[PDB]
Amino acid sequence: MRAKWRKKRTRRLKRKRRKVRARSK
Amino acid sequence: TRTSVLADALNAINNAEKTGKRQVLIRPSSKVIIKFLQVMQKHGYIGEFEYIDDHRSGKIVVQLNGRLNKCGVISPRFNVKIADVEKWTANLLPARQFGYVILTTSAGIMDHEEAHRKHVSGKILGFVY
Amino acid sequence: PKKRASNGRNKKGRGHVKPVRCVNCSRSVPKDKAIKRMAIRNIVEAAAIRDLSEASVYAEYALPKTYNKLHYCISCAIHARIVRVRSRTDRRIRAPPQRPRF
Amino acid sequence: EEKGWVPVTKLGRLVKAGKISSIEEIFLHSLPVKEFQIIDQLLPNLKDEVMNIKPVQKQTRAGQRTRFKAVVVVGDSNGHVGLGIKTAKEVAGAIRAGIIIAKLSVIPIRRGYWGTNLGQPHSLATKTSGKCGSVSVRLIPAPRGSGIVASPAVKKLMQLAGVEDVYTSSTGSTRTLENTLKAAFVAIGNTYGFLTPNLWEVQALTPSPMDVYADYATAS
Amino acid sequence: MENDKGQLVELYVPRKCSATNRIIKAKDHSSVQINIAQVDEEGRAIPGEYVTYALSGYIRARGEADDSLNRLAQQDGLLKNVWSYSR
Amino acid sequence: GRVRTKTVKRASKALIEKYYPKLTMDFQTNKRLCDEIATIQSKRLRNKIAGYTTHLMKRIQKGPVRGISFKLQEEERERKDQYVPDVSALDLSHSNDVLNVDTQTAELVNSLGLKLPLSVSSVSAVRDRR
Amino acid sequence: GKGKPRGLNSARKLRVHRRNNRWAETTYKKRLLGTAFKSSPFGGSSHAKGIVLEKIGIESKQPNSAIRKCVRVQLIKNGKKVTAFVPNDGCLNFVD
Amino acid sequence: SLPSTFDLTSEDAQLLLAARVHLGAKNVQVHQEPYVYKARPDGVNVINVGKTWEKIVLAARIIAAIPNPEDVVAISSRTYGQRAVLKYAAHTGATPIAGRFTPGSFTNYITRSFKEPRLVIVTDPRSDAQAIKESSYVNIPVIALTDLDSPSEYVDVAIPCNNRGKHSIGLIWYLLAREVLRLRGALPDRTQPWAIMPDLYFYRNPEEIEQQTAEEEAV
RNA sequence: AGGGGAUCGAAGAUGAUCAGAUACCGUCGUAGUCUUAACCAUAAACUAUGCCGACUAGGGAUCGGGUGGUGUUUUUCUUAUGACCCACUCGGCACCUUACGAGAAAUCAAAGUCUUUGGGUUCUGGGGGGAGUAUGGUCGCAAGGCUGAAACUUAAAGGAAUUG
Ligand SMILES: [Mg+2]
Ligand SMILES: [Mg+2]
Ligand SMILES: [Mg+2]
Ligand SMILES: [Mg+2]
Ligand SMILES: [Mg+2]
Ligand SMILES: [Mg+2]
Ligand SMILES: [Mg+2]
Ligand SMILES: [Mg+2]
Ligand SMILES: [Mg+2]
Ligand SMILES: [Mg+2]
Ligand SMILES: [Mg+2]
Ligand SMILES: [Mg+2]
Ligand SMILES: [Mg+2]
Ligand SMILES: [Mg+2]
Ligand SMILES: [Mg+2]
Ligand SMILES: [Mg+2]
Ligand SMILES: [Zn+2]
Repeated sequence: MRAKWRKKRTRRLKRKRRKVRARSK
Repeated sequence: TRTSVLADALNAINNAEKTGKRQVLIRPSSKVIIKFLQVMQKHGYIGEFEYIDDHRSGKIVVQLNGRLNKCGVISPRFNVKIADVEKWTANLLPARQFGYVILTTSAGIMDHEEAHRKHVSGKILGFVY
Repeated sequence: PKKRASNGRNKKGRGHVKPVRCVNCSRSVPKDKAIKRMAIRNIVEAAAIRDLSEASVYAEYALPKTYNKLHYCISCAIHARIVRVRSRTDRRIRAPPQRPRF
Repeated sequence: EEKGWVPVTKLGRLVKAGKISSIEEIFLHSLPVKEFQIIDQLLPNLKDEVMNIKPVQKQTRAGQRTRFKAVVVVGDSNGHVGLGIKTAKEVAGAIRAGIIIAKLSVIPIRRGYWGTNLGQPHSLATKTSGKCGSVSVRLIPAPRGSGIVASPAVKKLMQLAGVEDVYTSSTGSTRTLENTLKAAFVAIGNTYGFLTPNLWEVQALTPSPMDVYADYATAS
Repeated sequence: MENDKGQLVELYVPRKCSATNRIIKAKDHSSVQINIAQVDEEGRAIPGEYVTYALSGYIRARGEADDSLNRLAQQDGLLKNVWSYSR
Repeated sequence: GRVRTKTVKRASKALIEKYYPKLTMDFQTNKRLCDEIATIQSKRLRNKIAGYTTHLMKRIQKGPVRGISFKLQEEERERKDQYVPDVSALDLSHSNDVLNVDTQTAELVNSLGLKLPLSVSSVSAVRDRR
Repeated sequence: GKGKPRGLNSARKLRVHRRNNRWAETTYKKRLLGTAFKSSPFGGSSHAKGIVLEKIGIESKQPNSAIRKCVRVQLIKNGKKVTAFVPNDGCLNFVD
Repeated sequence: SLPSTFDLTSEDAQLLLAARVHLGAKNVQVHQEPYVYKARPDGVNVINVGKTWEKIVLAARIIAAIPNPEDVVAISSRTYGQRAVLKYAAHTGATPIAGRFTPGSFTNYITRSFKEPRLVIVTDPRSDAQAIKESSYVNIPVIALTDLDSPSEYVDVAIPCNNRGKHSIGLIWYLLAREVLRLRGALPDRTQPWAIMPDLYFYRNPEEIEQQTAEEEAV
């Protein structure tokens, strides 16, 4: 990927992880 | 700013010798620079140099001879015992036949050979050869 | 590797420059790196001056010229032959191409 | 080996005539050399030794051209060195041209004393540096009997030089043998190019050997 | 340089730049050995008699060889008021 | 298509350089000359030599050309070079016996301390658009 | 120049600077963090004893075509399971 | 030193000034030359003719030093002075190179144009830069007829004069010829004007040689 | 959040190409684009060149300032201006040639005065991935920012130029 896209995909994964964490808490 | 006046002086003399000049203008002058110049003059690496008063800070006009190849200041005036001076003269001076580590003792500013003969040692000023 | 010393942009001391739009692909490009051409032409071509001159009530009327500055994007201009690739040693020749009309 | 050697260049004519006695006056006046016969004649004992044969490969659209870089060093082990690098197609011609180039590129060195001069100099007269490419070699004087401390290539070059003892310090990628040899050669040739207080007396500029015997040259 | 006994053990004593007192290397292939023949009283050049100048390759490549040579000639009194020690 | 490749050019140049006085304008004469003063394997090659040498003859009779240098044309050079006007252009003769210069060079002459006829006249400091 | 402090009274900054930049070397970081103890299969140890669990023929890398016969072993010192190679031709059949 | 017979005569200074040697320098000036005298308000630096002539006599001594005349080679690629170079080399035993230099003639020893002269003279450094470089490569002095804008690399004796006017270069070549001939000894003494008059050195362009050919054939 | 609301326009609505096209092209079109307070603190925020000093090489120009010109026009009869021309100087964006030094070079008048290694100083990097990820802090309403690993894996990744 472009490093730009890798960063964006990682950001979306972080967003999903934070949503799951907020649901769990 | 201009931290070490002698560093400026020796940088100027080295640059001009490399360039090929026969005279340099050391812009700010100081007692320590004068003594450095006296040492090099006594040993012959310099020709006839002249001081100029300006009521603010002296200027120096040094007539070289091209015999000099490279001077240089050891800017942090390190402390050298009478034993470590051999290490310093091995590190800086090319060969033990010639070359002088100009250093300041309580007896005055003077090269390493005279300093050894007087059996004194102080802080290192620079190296000339 | 540095393709050009002047970066092919020609600012060197302004941080940022206002951008202007291409006239062919409507690209926003900085005005300095905008490879501009002044297109001074007549309203009629050389093949029509005769008919207009003979179909004119004014005998000595001289037809006026149309003026406009053209700001290209770089890609359109490399495509539209107005700007030409050069050999590496000939890149640095800044002077405009020598006038063929000598 | 038919050393017929029709001499072109004035120096060749002079040395064939015998008016040139030693390479001393050759190096005295920055006298250029273009014929290897001259250096062969003045110093008849140039030991040679090839140092490397590196195959290099250029590529055109059909196959690969394979040439050979021969790197050779020559000397007399008595204060004269010469480096020769040359590319060629066949090996024998490669080493031949390389040794010719080395003989042209011969250089005197300045063997000095580590301290308390006794008998004969063994090491260099001073610390020296030589940088080619990114390889920078430092030649620093050695006490008697310390040996030639260097990589095998530089060690063998110094052996052909004639120095008995010297310490070395290489920096960069000395891996590239050709660059290392060039750097060491430049450093060891620089030994003269350094004003030493024992070499301070102003000389009288003895007349050049070309001028005094210019009549002998220009064969007619 | 000099052996303990007192023999010139150094290989060869090289010349020096007559303008800058800098050493002239063996392969310093830009240096020049300028000769100036002496002249007698009535205006003839004495053969085989000449003053010498050795100009280093470096100064020649710099382009200041003319200035140094002119200065040397005036210091030797071969040129009359051509160089000014004050410029 | 007939371009007379390397060999005929070289041979012709060498022949003219070496044997100028004994080459003529006629083709067949030069053919026989090149036959006698050069060893040529095939007759066609010698014919081409003769042709281009005749071309060189015509060129040299028109005027001296580049590259070629025979001894006789050095005599034409001697004649043209040795010509000289009897009256110098410089020797204070033209422009009504006047050396027309400006003030600074007059000061130069006076400073050198020698007597020269001068005619001082200042030049306007104005610089035109050019 | 040489943008590290150089005055006499700058021993502190140079010392802390070197202590901080020493964390770049992999060997120094491994030594200080004790990675050879906490996480390495061997506790900073050259050898250790273990028990064979089963035998595996691992296929080689790209240019090499062969199977390298290894054995999975559970270490007896801590219990971590790890594969291990067996040298020479007729040796896997020698491993009971 | 040189005796007072080696001073500048009124005749020679008159000849120099008439040739407009003093008007050579252009608007641009390089710090390589202190030969300037004054800056004309029109914008022409004026060359100090005395120092010039002194450079000529120094150069004449330089050439007189070398015993073998063909070891002096006079080079010119500029049209304005190639004829003067030819004539100079004809008068002395120097060897002339006119126009194209055939680069590599000093270094490559196989070349048939190989010349290895102990001295070389160059009409113009800007034009004969290749000659300067190839003289540097094999340790040769160059007595270059510099201008006050000609660059001074590798030139040892720089004779300042005009190089934009053919009169100046022709006359300066003649002066150098006269002085080297006098110092050689064949000429008896340095008081009479030389038998060969200076304008025989000036450049002859094709239209002028055409006019003179017509005049000579007229009789 | 509040005021705007023309153009342009992410999302979308579509009309075509395409094997597929919720992409390139064409029509519309919300948020934004513009503002007022409050946040955010990231960009190839690039000259990919930290700052302050001294020295080293020539060339014109250009901008601002100051000097002189019996300078040129101007015109208010003329001074005085102003605008120009010439020379110099201080400071700035740069540019041109060159290396004598530098670099692995491409190139640099600083990236020089660095093995002949030291003018004063902050901040970074130590093979490539893993990864600017996990975790822990802290800032932020949120997006995210700052700080920031390791296990493991790999023999290269990469720079510059050369020939195809
Ligand atoms: Mg103080
Ligand atoms: Mg690219
Ligand atoms: Mg600014
Ligand atoms: Mg297998
Ligand atoms: Mg709103
Ligand atoms: Mg859409
Ligand atoms: Mg659709
Ligand atoms: Mg719309
Ligand atoms: Mg950032
Ligand atoms: Mg950055
Ligand atoms: Mg910054
Ligand atoms: Mg890593
Ligand atoms: Mg990463
Ligand atoms: Mg956290
Ligand atoms: Mg990259
Ligand atoms: Mg690449
Ligand atoms: Zn466009």
